[PDB]
Amino acid sequence: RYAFAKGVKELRFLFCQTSQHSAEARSFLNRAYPIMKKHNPTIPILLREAQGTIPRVYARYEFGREKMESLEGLTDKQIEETVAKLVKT
Amino acid sequence: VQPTKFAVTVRQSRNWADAKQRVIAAYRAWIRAAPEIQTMYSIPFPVSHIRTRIRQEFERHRYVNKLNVVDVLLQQSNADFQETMNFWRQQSHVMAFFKEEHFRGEKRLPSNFITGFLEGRN
Amino acid sequence: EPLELTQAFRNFEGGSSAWDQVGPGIDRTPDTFKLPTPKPE
Amino acid sequence: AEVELTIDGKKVSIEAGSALIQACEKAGVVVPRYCYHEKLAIAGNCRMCLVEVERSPKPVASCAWPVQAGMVVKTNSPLTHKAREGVMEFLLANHPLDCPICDQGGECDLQDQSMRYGADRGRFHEIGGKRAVEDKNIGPLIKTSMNRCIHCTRCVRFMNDIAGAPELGSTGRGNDLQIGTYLEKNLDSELSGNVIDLCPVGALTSKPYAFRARPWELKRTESIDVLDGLGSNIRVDSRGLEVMRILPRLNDDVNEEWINDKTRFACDGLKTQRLTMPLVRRDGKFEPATWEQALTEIAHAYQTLAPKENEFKVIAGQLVEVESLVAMKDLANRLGSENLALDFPGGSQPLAHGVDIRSNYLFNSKIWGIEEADAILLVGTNPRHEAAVLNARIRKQWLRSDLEIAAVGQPWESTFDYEHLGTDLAALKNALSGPFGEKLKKAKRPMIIVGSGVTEHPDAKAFYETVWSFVEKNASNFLTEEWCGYNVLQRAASRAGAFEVGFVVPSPEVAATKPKFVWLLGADEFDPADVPKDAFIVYQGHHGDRGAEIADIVLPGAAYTEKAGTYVNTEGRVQMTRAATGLPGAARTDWKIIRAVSEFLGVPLPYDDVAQLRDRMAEISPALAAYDVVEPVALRHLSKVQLVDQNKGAKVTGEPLKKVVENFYFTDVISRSSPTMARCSAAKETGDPRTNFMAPGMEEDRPMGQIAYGA
Amino acid sequence: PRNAPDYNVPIDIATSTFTPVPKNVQDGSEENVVPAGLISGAPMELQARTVRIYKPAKPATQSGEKNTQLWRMDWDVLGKGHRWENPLMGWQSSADFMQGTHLTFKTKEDAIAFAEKQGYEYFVQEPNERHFRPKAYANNFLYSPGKLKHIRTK
Amino acid sequence: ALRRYPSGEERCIACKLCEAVCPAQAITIEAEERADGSRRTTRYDIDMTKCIYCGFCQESCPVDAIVESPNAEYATETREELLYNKEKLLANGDKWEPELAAAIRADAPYR
Amino acid sequence: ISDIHITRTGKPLIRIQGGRSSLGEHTATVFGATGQLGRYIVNRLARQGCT
Amino acid sequence: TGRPASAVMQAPNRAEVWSRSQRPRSEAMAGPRFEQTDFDAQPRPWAAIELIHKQPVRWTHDRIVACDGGGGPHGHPKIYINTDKPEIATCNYCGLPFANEHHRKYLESLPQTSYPLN
Ligand SMILES: NC(=O)C1=CN([C@@H]2O[C@H](COP(=O)(O)OP(=O)(O)OC[C@H]3O[C@@H](n4cnc5c(N)ncnc54)[C@H](OP(=O)(O)O)[C@@H]3O)[C@@H](O)[C@H]2O)C=CC1
Ligand code: SF4
Ligand code: SF4
Ligand code: SF4
Ligand code: SF4
Ligand code: FES
Ligand SMILES: [Zn+2]
Repeated sequence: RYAFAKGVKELRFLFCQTSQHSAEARSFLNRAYPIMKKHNPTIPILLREAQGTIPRVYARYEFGREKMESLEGLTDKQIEETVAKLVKT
Repeated sequence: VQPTKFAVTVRQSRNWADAKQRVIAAYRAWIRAAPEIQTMYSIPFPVSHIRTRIRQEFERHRYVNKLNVVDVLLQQSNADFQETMNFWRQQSHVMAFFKEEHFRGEKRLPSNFITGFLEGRN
Repeated sequence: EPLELTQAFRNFEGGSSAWDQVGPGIDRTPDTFKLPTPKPE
Repeated sequence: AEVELTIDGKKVSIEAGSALIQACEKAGVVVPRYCYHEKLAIAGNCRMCLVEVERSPKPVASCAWPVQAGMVVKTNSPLTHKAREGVMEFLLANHPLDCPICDQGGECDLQDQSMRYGADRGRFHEIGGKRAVEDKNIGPLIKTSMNRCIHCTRCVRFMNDIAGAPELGSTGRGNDLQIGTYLEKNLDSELSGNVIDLCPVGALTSKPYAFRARPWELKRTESIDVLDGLGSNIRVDSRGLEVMRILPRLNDDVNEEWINDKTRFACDGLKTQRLTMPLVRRDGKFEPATWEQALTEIAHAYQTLAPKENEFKVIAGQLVEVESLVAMKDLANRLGSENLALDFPGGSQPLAHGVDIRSNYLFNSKIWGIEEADAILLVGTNPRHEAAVLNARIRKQWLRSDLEIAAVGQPWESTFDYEHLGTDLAALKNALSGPFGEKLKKAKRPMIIVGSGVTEHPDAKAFYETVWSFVEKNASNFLTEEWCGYNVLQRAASRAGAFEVGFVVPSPEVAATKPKFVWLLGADEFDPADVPKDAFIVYQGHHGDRGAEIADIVLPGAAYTEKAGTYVNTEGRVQMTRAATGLPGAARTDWKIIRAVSEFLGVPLPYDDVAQLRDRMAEISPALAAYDVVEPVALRHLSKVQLVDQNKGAKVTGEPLKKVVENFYFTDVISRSSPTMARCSAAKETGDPRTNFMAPGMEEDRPMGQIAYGA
Repeated sequence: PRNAPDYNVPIDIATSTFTPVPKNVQDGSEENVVPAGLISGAPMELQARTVRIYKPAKPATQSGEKNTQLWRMDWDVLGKGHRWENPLMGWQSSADFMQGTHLTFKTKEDAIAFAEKQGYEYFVQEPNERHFRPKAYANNFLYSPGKLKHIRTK
Repeated sequence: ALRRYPSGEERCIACKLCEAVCPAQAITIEAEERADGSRRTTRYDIDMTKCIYCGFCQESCPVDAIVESPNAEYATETREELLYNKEKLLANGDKWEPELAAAIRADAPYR
Repeated sequence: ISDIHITRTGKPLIRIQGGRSSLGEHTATVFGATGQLGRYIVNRLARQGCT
Repeated sequence: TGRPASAVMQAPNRAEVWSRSQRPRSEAMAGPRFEQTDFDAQPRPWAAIELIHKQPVRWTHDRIVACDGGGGPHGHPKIYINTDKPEIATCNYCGLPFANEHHRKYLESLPQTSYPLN
């Protein structure tokens, strides 16, 4: 629940609408996104979904650098910690 | 044999051991004939350059794992071999097989993205 | 050399009729090769 | 309650109250027709579809006869054969021998069904001759040859019921009954060119198309229109180098067999003002250059200026595909820039709606949702001029239901009656708290539609907060499993695609930076303040227009008929064009220009093939890989963080909403270069209804004719 | 390498300046697929180009649906070499030997099966279908309890 | 040859029937409205090195515009001289018209 | 080396590189082309679709 | 490549093109291929548009007029032309002008007509 480093240009969350994968990414976004968009209001947090999409998260850094992390088989708490690594330094 | 000089009756291979013998037999006949091919069509290349082309032709199909497809390639090789060793092909046909003798070169595709883009899709 | 046509071939296949013009035709199987049919009652 | 009936001895089931001809189509039985069209009211006047029905003495019109519980229908009996032959004989008795000179020839249902269902020879040899009828001037787009008319009534039914333009009709009686406007007048519908296609005969033909091609010589490419935000499905007919005509193809989800006039007739703009070679300005005059010479000058001028963060600015235009935006977003980020702007007022500023949730900017109830809508509020949009085929969908539901429409914004002459609640943000709040809010609250299938010009309004942050707060307060009406009531309408083909990939300026800090290098990615409607005068301008595009003339380097790109490009329409449907013709001159594919400049700028993009770029698209947004479907938005409720929470505190000016389309005919670069759109603009201004108004042909005050079209 | 273009593919005698660089040429080791494109004699170019597989839409100018019954396989037009104006007569020259060729299939699995077997890149465009709605002649004459809202003319 | 009416107006109205029926694809036609609004051709070429001299165009023409003259003695020095455009064909019709009308006069009952 | 050649006097030549039917864009005069060497320059230009 | 009048005039009886996509003769017969050539020897048929407009208006009292080109089987398919508008009606096949006698005074009033009227 804090603003990310100055490197974070944007966040991208990709997930699906069904229960093929878990609902942990959806529950996590249900909670995380309002407070994450709150504390630092100028960071594009793109939530893009599509049928059959494995959960992932992308973090854009400076000059076009990106890191992706798979959220499959991961509970929301681990999803919460997975994002924490991508955003704190 | 019987119909004309280098005529090979069309037969299926019994097994992969049978097929491999034919493929090696076909290669052996091809690279053996390379000296004759040079002087018979007056090719302006050394037998070394011709024999390399033979291996590459056999290497395009090295990864085939299907017996029926091999039988097709073997039949094509025999047909090409017969029409070469018999003087049925003309120098234009054999010379066209060497990709260097096209006035636009042999590297007929762009080296990378930016050379093809600057020239206009190659 | 690679093929290069001064005038490209013009295919008028797209002018094929938007309606079927022949129909399904007629059945002419002889009776000796059509199955029997159950009589009424 | 699908009843069960017999047609040609084979059983078919269909809903009760359906026309017999609809059951024949379901059963696969072909029935000839002229008056009947699936999208028009049943007429029953041509007599071509007569079939034999058991327990019915007279042969029956299969388009008008209702299906019953147990009817038996014979469509290939002698009685049916005799009916079709006799009706075809009457249709051809007065029909003019004009197929060599008629433009329907080769795509004519009268010729095809005469060959199929009629006799081989005619028996009309009257010394008294045939009926001949005078021609009618009904505007600059529709050439008339009224002898060919067979009186099916399709153009009247379309113009009246569908288009809402009750100026076409029929006068007279008997054999002398004549279709037209009783007094020569321009047909004022942006849907008028649909009568040309609907006409089975060549009585109403396209004036710009007149005599140019035969149907069998045309390559037919199914593609998508990009001059609107709906992504209307179209067929592009081309003859080698030249595109000759645009036709609509059926997509009941988006355009429902129709297209608008600019979509149809702006295709002549594709061949007049085209960018075909790179240009480098020098000593104040443009000069030709090679592609190496132009990319070198981009690389040199970039180094010389050494732009810092967000000093590299990209403005995207209306006709830009997602491949170009993704490749350009990858380029701009590698230069440190997040300054990605759009071609409209406030496009260079962060948008009142965000892009974090797809539902913030999409037409959430789908275009199909209008078919069930109970109550509609239109905020700051003239739908006839921004989404005409969607505007006719609202009229169709309005005609056949108790659907109530109201509008807040500038009044427009509408094809459906609407309640004008006001023109400003004050009026919106009063409406939602007023009688029409009650209509919205007590209605299944409510719709609030926000125009793209509201996004360009200074009070835009207060409009989306006002609208969405209503959506949340009255949810379980607006926000249900089967329904979304909040809608954003895009009049441009590129906006929703840009939103999908985050091609927007994120923060006012990026908006504040004054750019040194500015890349106009097909931008020609940019504000003359988002482009600083002392900046190196690069224009990439297909048309020489406003953007190209003020630029330092002009790079020739590709039009939508010359590329496979990905477009996202107003509802989020991802669609792909198909190239009909190749690139002209030395032009290049738009995304490959960006990829080529990246090697020259020292930041080579990873992708070399378009398949690799299209894999990169799935990483940004996976719905971009699903063509011709609309991926549902899972977290709809999260459209409150950016539409209310971030928009809660916003200054309000109270300025009126505006008109984002001053003139329908001149909207993009393709239509502004179209000689046909020039005639439409001239004829609307001067009221001229003559066919040859600025076209070839004899006119009373022009007895020598003229060769010019468009002048 | 994940859709990378193989700039080192061997050329054949039909490789021209208009031939695109392929991604994936058949080698005869693909699982379960007959490699017809390897033995057909067809140039390398046809494994570099994309075909479209679709049901042709009904023309907007006619009601006949005869040409919508079958599945069509068509080659996409390239950026260069599809057409140009011959300077002598003004005729339209081509370098695309596939420009006037199309294939017809009874089902799209057939079209896909043929395309996989030859090694064409392909894109499948599903047909838009009509949304059924019953139509009745008597709806032209419904009683209007209120303002007419539209005046019908037969 | 391309023929005229007795008034001198072109017989050709750009129907494209001869271009469609041509077994050898020897005919190329372009057309628009003329300055007076008449349906006329702008390009009418016949590649005499593609033409198989079968008379199908003359049979398909609804106005007797395209005809084959009796002339056979027009061998040329270069192949380019055998690419007839509209100017060459209308000049041929002007020169050969009395034969063209006589041949049409004799055989039209059988056509 | 490209689809554009700009001549000394500035003419831009948009060229379609190919064979016999292609558009080389150049118009060349070759004096003394009927000798031993004239056949190799004329051949090279003409087969690129140059006049 | 052309100085003489045969190389510039679109036709002997008309200087100007008569369609927008018509190539002007001056540009068409220009370039290297027209260097050592006789230009009067080139095929230059007369413009049909100029000839048909010398044809006088065929006046009629009947509303509908048949036209088949005048050769019987040697003309064009028979079509029927309406003369009710106050203007010269023209056959869409042969270009022949037709006018009703009801409109003679207004057509005689017109400053210039498409057809001679006499
Ligand atoms: N070949 C060699 O080894 C060398 C040649 N060169 C130069 O190379 C060039 C080409 O050599 P190459 O092709 O072998 O020479 P060739 O002798 O084979 O051809 C010379 C050309 O000059 C033309 N020509 C000669 N005299 C006249 C004249 N009075 N009027 C018009 N045309 C004339 C000839 O036309 P026509 O056939 O009608 O006579 C012919 O086409 C020449 O300039 C030559 O001097 C110089 C050094 C070495
Ligand atoms: S409408 Fe049909 S039948 Fe009538 S002239 Fe035109 S093509 Fe021929
Ligand atoms: S003009 Fe065409 S659409 Fe209108 S009634 Fe006559 S035939 Fe039908
Ligand atoms: S020559 Fe005859 S068939 Fe050919 S376009 Fe002219 S009128 Fe039609
Ligand atoms: S005679 Fe020649 S131009 Fe006429 S149809 Fe036969 S091949 Fe074609
Ligand atoms: S289609 Fe039924 S009467 Fe015309
Ligand atoms: Zn006539």
